[PDB]
Amino acid sequence: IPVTHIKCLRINGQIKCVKPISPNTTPAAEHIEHVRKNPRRKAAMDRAAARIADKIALKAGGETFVSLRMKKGFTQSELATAAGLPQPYLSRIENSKQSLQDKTVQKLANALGVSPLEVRAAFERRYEYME
Amino acid sequence: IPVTHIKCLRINGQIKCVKPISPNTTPAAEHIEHVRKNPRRKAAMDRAAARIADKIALKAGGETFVSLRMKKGFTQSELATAAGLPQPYLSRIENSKQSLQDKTVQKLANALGVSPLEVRAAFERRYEYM
Ligand SMILES: NC(=O)C[C@H](N)C(=O)O
Ligand SMILES: NC(=O)C[C@H](N)C(=O)O
Ligand SMILES: [Cl-]
Ligand SMILES: [Cl-]
Ligand SMILES: [Cl-]
Ligand SMILES: [Cl-]
Ligand SMILES: [Cl-]
Ligand SMILES: [Cl-]
Ligand SMILES: [Cl-]
Repeated sequence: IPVTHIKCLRINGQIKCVKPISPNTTPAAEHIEHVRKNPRRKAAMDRAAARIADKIALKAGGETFVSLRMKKGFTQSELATAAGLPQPYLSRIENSKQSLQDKTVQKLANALGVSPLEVRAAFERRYEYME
Repeated sequence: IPVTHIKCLRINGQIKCVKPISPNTTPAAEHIEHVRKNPRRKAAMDRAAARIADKIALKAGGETFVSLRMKKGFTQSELATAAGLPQPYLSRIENSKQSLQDKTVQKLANALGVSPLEVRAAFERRYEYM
């Protein structure tokens, strides 16, 4: 039953203790990136993503955040890059997160070229409402 | 400015409101999987992963959780499948999370075939002690 002291970053009303190590370029990521560099390959993938996004929308109640990302032809990696976000954080936005800050909605809206309302409406499909 | 009521799942002292839909196959995931189905390709990638894992360990103080995963030749997808975990949760384990439940450490230790201590020591490299 021990105690140990760790250095943490306090940056404007927010504590950051965890330092996730950041080597963006991993072989699997590197691979898909090279595959998508061919426009003919990219399209083939895109059409598959769209078809799968339909199955997601129907299954889930309507357009989800992932669903929408897929129909616009963005891999999670591509969208993360387009929207000035880290991919881990984007993964959380697609799967785990309960809300989005306004600034993020806008970054994402711009990246995908759709309205804030669209982004927000998609995000909110992870819930089950009742009226 | 109204109020909208949402249905949430309460399951043994834990609330689950968010439903992240799960059809497990996307084209990018599908692609790498097929690429890794060739053992000759898998190896080429594995050797690259290991080399990159070295740069990670040196940069970061020692073996990190990602580092370790890479040296054993597991893509995040592969390790998530091997350890009976969801890949979103695994991504959070590698990047965001502050601790691991004992049950998880064990699931992971088994998947990678290393000790709990190794898993734990790796995870703890995301901090700066003194
Ligand atoms: N999250 C962090 O990076 C905190 C760390 N102690 C630092 O050097 O800033
Ligand atoms: N997220 C889940 O696992 C289920 C969801 N909480 C529901 O509405 O039942
Ligand atoms: Cl693109
Ligand atoms: Cl989260
Ligand atoms: Cl809006
Ligand atoms: Cl009601
Ligand atoms: Cl009900
Ligand atoms: Cl994809
Ligand atoms: Cl990898």
